[PDB]
Amino acid sequence: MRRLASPSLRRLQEGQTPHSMRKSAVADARKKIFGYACGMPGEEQWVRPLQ
Amino acid sequence: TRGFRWDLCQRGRRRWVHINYPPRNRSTVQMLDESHEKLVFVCNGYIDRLDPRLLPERLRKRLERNRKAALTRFDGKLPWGQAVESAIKRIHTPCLAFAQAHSHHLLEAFSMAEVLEIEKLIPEIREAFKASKAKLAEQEAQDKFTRHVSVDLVDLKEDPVSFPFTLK
Amino acid sequence: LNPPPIAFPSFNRRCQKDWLARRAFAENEVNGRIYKNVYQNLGFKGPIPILNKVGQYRIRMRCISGGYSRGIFRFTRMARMGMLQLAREGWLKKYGYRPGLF
Amino acid sequence: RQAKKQTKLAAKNARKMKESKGLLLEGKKTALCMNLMQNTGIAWYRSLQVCKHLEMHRRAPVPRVTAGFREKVTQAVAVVKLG
Amino acid sequence: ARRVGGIGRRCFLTLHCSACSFFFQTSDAIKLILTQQHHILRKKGASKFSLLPLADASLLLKRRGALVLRSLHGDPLVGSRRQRGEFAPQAPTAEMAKMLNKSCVPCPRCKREGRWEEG
Amino acid sequence: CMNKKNRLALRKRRRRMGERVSLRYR
RNA sequence: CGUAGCUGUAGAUGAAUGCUAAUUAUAGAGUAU
RNA sequence: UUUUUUUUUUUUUUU
RNA sequence: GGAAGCUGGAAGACGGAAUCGUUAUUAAGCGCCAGGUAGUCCUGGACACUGAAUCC
Repeated sequence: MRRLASPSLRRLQEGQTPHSMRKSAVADARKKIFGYACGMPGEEQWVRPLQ
Repeated sequence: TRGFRWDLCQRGRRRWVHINYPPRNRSTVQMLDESHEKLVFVCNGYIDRLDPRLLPERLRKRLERNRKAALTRFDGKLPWGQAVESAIKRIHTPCLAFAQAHSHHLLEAFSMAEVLEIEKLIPEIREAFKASKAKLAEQEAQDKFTRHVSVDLVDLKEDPVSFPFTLK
Repeated sequence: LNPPPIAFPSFNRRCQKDWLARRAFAENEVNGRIYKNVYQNLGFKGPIPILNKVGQYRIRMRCISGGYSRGIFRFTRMARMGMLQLAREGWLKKYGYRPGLF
Repeated sequence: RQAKKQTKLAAKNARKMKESKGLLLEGKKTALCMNLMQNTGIAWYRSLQVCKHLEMHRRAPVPRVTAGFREKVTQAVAVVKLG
Repeated sequence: ARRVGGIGRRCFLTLHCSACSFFFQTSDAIKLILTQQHHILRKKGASKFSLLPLADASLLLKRRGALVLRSLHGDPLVGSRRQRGEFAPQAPTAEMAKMLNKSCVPCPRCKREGRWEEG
Repeated sequence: CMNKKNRLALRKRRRRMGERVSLRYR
C-alpha cells in the first residue's frame, strides 16, 4: 500500500493481472465505438442486405 | 431434368392397417359437399401384425437386439417376408376411411369393432362438449393480447426543434 | 412494314407470372430470415417448404421487349433483337454509345 | 479376349497362397518402404506410416530377418490398417 | 522454386503466442482444445458432458477419430469457383484467435492463461 | 475444374498461402 | 503466375486418376451403396 | 553499401 | 452438382498410310479472370509470357 501503491496491492488480491485486464479496457472501448457482432450463432441473417 | 424432392420415393408413417387405395367395388359417396373436406366412404380392411415368438434361434437373436434397444435399427423390423411369412397372421375385416375432397389423400382408417364402440359412448362423449364451452370465455380474454408491437412514439407529434418550447 | 413500338410490350402470360413472384417474395422477405434464425440457435438443420413458392430463386431473367427467358443481360435487359432495334433507332447516342469501335 | 479375365483371376488367388505371413519382407526394390507397398491395402501413405514406428531412415535397406523383428513389424501393421 | 508461401513467404495459417516461443497451424488447434477438455470444464464450475469420449488420446488416431477432426475443420482456404480476382480468401486466424483466447486453454510449452495472438 | 489444368491450379494456389497439399497424382 | 535458373531423390520397363461405407461447401430441398 | 542488402518478372494509375 | 483423403491389376507404347489448314509477336505450349443476378462445364467471348522453321 504505502502511499502510491495503494490501488496496486488491492487489485492483486482481487485477481487482477498486468496482462489480462490491460486488453479488457481496449475491448470495452472498441465494442462501444464499433458494432457488437462477435461471431455469435444466428447473427449471419442480419448482415445480409435486403433484396 | 431430375426430380424435385426425394421424400416421395420413401415410405412414410405406418398406417397400422393396410388398405388398397384404388377401389374396385366401392359404392357411391353421399353428402359431404358444403364442408368440402374429409369425405366419408366405405372400403375393405386388412389387419396385419407380427409376433416374434415362432422365429428360429438364428434370426430371433438379431431381431430382438434391434427392436428392444436404446434406438431403432433398420426400422426395428426385418426385410420383406421372404421366409418369415409363415409366422405372419392376418385377418380380413371390413373397415372405412376418409379422403380429402380436392387433394384426394388418405387420412386414416378405423376397425369395425371400434366403430360400434363409438355409438355406445355417444351419451358419454356428448356431455364432454359442455365442459369445453365453460372455458371458451376465460380463454378469450387471455388469447386476445397475444400480439407484441413496438411502443408508439409519435403521440400526434410536435415540431420540437427549439421553438416550440414556450407553447408546451 | 412497321417496326414495333418499343415502349409497350405485347401480351404474354408467362412474362406477367414472373413479376407476380417478385411481389410475394418482397413481403415474405422478412419471414425468410426468421426461419433461419430459429434453426441456427437450436442447432438443427431442417427444410423450409414454405420458401418453395415464395423463394428468391423462383424468379429468373426475362426480356422486357419480349417474353423469352433466355439471352437477357443485367446491363441491357434485352434480347438479341431488342438491343439491335433500340440501337438502330437513335436512342443510345445521348448515353455515350459510339458504334465505330469494334 | 474374354479368357484374359479368367487367366488373370489366378493372380488374385496366388496372393491368398502367399498370405498367412506377418509381412512379405522379400521384394524387388532395395528400399524397405517401397517393398512394403507390394502388400494389399497399403500404398504410398500407409507405407510411410508403418516405418514411423520402426525408427529408421526412409530409404533404409531391409535388415536381416529375425524372429523378434517380425512381431514388432506385424503389430504395427494392424494399428495402421485400422485407420 | 516450389516453396511454400510464394515469393513473399506468406503465412495465413499460423498463430503466434505472446509468451514463450511456439507456433502451430490451425489443424492442431482443434486437437489441443479437445484433449485439454478437463481443465476447461472445471474452470466454468449429460448434454453438457457430450465430448468426454473424444478426450481419449488413442481414439483420435483411429478411423472414427480421424473423421471427427476433419468434420470441424471445414478447410476455409477452399471456396467457390467464382471467388476469383479481388474476391480472394483472407487469413481465418481472426476467428480462431478469439476462441483460443476466450476458452483459456493452456499452452503446451508453459502452463499459462490466454496469451495467444494473430501471427 | 474438370481437366488437369484448372484442377491443379487450386492446389498450387493454396501452396502459396501457407499450406502444404500433397500434389502427387492430378 | 506457369514451364524458371539453381538443387535432392529411382540415368521411372511400374505414374494411366475412373470405380467407391463417406466427408468439405452453396441452396428451402441434391437423398440411398 | 568493408556496421549496405541477404533478392525472379504481369495485362489502369505518380496528371 | 463441384472438389478432397484413403484404397488402386479398366483393357493404352497401335501407327511413320490417311483426312482436317497456318498470309510470323502467325503456329506450338503454359498461366489469370469478366458475364452468365445461390452452387453449376473440357465450348464461345477476352488479356498476358517463352516463342522455332520452310521453296509459300
